[PDB]
Amino acid sequence: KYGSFSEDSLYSLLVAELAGQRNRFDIALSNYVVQAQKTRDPGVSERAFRIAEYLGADQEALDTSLLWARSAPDNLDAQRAAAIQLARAGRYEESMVYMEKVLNGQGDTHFDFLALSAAETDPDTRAGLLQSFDHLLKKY
Amino acid sequence: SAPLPLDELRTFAEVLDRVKAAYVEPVDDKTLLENAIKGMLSNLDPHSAYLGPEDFAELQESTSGEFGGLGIEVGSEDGFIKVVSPIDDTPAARAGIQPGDLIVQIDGKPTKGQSMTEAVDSMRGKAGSPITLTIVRDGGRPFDVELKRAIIKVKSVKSQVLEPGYAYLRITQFQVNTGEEVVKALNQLRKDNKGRLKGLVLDLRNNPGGVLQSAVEVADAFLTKGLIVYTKGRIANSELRFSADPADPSDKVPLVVLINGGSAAAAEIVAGALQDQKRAILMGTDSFGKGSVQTVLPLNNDRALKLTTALYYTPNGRSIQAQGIVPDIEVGRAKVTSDYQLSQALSLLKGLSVTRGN
Amino acid sequence: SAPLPLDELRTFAEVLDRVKAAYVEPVDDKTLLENAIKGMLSNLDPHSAYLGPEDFAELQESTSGEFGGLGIEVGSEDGFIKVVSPIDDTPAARAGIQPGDLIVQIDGKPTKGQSMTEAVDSMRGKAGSPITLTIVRDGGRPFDVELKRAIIKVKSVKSQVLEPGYAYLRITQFQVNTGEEVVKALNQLRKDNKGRLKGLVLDLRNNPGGVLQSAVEVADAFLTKGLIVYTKGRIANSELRFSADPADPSDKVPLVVLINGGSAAAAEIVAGALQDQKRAILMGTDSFGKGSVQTVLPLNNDRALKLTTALYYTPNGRSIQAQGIVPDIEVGRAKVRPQDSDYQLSQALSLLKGLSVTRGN
Amino acid sequence: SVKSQVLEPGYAYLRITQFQVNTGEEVVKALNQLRKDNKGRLKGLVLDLRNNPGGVLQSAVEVADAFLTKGLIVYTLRFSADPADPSDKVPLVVLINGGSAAAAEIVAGALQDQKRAILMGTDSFGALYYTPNGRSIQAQGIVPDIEVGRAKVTQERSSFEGFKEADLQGHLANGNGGADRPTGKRAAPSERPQDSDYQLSQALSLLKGLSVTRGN
Amino acid sequence: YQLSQALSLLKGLSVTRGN
Repeated sequence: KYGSFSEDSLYSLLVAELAGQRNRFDIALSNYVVQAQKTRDPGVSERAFRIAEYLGADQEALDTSLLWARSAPDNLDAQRAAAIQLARAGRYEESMVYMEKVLNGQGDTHFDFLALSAAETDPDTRAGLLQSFDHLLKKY
Repeated sequence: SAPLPLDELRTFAEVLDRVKAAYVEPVDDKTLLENAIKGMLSNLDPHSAYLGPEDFAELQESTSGEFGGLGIEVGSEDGFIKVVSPIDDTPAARAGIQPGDLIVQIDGKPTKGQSMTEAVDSMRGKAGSPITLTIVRDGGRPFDVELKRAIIKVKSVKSQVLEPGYAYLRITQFQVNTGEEVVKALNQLRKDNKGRLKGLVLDLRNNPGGVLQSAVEVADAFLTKGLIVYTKGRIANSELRFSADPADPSDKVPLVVLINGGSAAAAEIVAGALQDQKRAILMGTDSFGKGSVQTVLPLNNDRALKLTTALYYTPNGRSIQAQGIVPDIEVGRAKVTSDYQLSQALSLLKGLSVTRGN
Repeated sequence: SAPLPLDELRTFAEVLDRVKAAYVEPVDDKTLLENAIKGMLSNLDPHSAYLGPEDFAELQESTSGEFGGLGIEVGSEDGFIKVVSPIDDTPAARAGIQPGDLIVQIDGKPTKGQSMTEAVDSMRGKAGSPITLTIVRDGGRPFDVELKRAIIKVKSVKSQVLEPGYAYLRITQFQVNTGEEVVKALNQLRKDNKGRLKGLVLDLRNNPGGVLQSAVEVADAFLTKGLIVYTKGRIANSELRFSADPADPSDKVPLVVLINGGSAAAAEIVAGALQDQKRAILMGTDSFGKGSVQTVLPLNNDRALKLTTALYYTPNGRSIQAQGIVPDIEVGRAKVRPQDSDYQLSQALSLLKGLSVTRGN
Repeated sequence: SVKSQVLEPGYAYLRITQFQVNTGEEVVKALNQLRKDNKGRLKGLVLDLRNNPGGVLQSAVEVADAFLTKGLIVYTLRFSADPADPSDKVPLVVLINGGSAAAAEIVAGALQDQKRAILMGTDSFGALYYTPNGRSIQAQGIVPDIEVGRAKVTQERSSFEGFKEADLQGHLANGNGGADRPTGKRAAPSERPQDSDYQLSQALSLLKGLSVTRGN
Repeated sequence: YQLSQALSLLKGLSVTRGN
């Protein structure tokens, strides 16, 4: 029931953990991002994204969050974290798509903060997002 | 600025890959990682080890007297079950089963075919779980005995009076409350003589050890000042020293301490504290001679790892590790033409009392 | 598909760092990881070991022929260094060492946790060197045995004639070239009894095993059809199947193989092949049950690890390592020619005579 | 008469077992030889005055004075105490078993009365001569304050040896850097007087206990 | 002894042959 590490994945994750414990956190984040890319497994992406968010970087956080959300579609928290991170970069249609995907499974949802993040973009994007939100309301 | 062991981790990854891809039985990663942890803990020094769930649980039952049982300790004699000892003042042992009882069947299976340890484990179980056993005595008809499993406190110190005015305290093992027990015993001990003890023969022969705090507590119970033992280790918290409260129930009575070849660290602590301080006469064989105070660090899981955090030093500053205590009298087990060594200790105590006069 | 066990890897890394931080001696990460490798290999399978660069070089070429050794072949299946077999014609056999007894300490050093390879290496020494072994006999009181190690040179085969028409072939150890000696002994015996025999009590007891090729040769000598042993293991090259040549110097003599608790892998191979192919009658006690085959796997750079790469199988589905060889007739060795000495041999010879008589002419 | 020994690094054993004109000086001779064999005042001297028929009274007085420097040895003519004590101050444990008769016990007598020594062993044999106190040697004999009947002690050899941590592979080095003693074969090169004779072993053990607890 | 030893050969022989 448990997957098996490849040689390279095992070695990279071991050295990443050692670097993270020795305070060389950048090495850990880079190795974890690469392993999330390759393995595509949920847990590796989970650890990578938590590390990235702790550090506070944006690009690695976004990539890892997308990989995590795609690797664990069941995990609603993954979906909302990916939507939030994407919204940090100025993209919101995918954010609302992910919010709708979460809406299938009951749980905590993030709408007000994402609306605030999307109200500052170009007028066309905000108008389209508001139309989509109204249509979803008609759908609920 | 210390670089990570990149090449060494490369070799480790290659070794694990080959071991998983060559070993005949399909072995999953978790097993090999656990084995590696056990290995890098055990291969440093003999005493350091990795304690799993069951090992950690049984060690916790060891270092704390209370454990789940029937209040009875038993054993096997030439393949026959016999009752050894019912622990006094324990609800599970209140049944007062007859000594030497031979339990034919336990938990629906005869005692035959399973080792004494397996039978004890069958008797052992979660507290509050009733059990039924089948016993036959003197060839009579078998009968069913109902017992109630419960948490029983196990005494670690046994007290006796050998000669009027002289006592005897044997410390089977050091447990969390052992120190306290010793103190209590001392009080009642003097009560047995109406408040006057001419001597005492502490028996630490074959005492595998135990918690350091209990050893310090017993030493202080027999001491009235000075440092008892101080530990040294690389980390900051390990560096530690202990003291002795002025109060002493012993009443400065003459003390003879017995040390055998099986007197391990914890008993060696008391022996060295009472020897390096001119407070008692050691007599016997060289102790096992290990000093390394270990710590049971709890992991994120229930299992924990035991590691040699520090060594300990006697008040004189000499470390007893790897060399052991050398008893002053140096008596060896022999026969006189039952316990020859204890008889020699009592004779020495009586002679010292006489030559001390009043 | 499945999730990686990243939790266990994280736990291992944190354990390593905590061990480094909270230890007495200043221990670097390299030593910790090397110990991790050694201990994972040890815990996985006792016979397996991690032969490093110097050990690999030592294994590549034999150091010297002067070194002797006690001779006993041991196994760590019981948690201690258990004596699987005291080889015949060796000081260890002449002493009180009996197969199945443990070895707690050697020359005063306990062997509760040390690897089998380390204990064996410490066992070997210069010729005539004294040594003291603490042996726990069937869980009894430990006792000290003093022995003088010396060079070991055991004659492979020994052919006697217990009675006109009945032979007896003792195989001390399956050294190299054992096949040639066994065949020559069979030929000379056949000459001794005018080119005909009524029985041959092949005595493969207290045999610490040896070269698998020689064992296959011996099993071939008595067989003309079927396979002797076939291996199984996960790697692609693990499987190795052996065959029996039609030629046989046995001459269809009825056979009785004696199995004692000291039997080893090669002796187990011969016994199991002969028993399963219905060509023999096992007569001694139960075997030991060692069949694993260890192959040194080269590592990345001048290192290797000896790991149990496959295990043997008798021609049937029975695996010798799992259950050993179970003889058809169990006769417990005891005191009442070689027949008059031991009970097993006398029982076997009497059975052979009775079978010959009752088969008709 | 005298015969010295060294049973331990600081526990001499000055057998006498006979009194004569010579022993008066030979006692001091062997005492000096013991002092040189072990530098400084010994930890305790075992004066095995056992099975001693006796001898010249004045030699007994000389030995007594060589052990103590004050008091009257015996009164009946009394013998005083000189200021010179070649014995310095060693805790003296004289032995009396039943052969201690007349002159021999005199040497014991004064000692037992001056507290300078402890009379270990079985009761002694016991004009007229009196010990320093009113008690005599013929009225009731010498009664040792510690009675240790003679016996034989035979140590039992253990087939299995309990390994020490020096044997365990890769044990941590000693804390102070001192050498680690391995657990090799242990045996007595010569049968010591202690294990052969029970009374002497008891005396030596009592001396060791007295020294460890009480100063000297 | 004699009878008992033959008893082992009485059936021990047959089982070796089988049927």
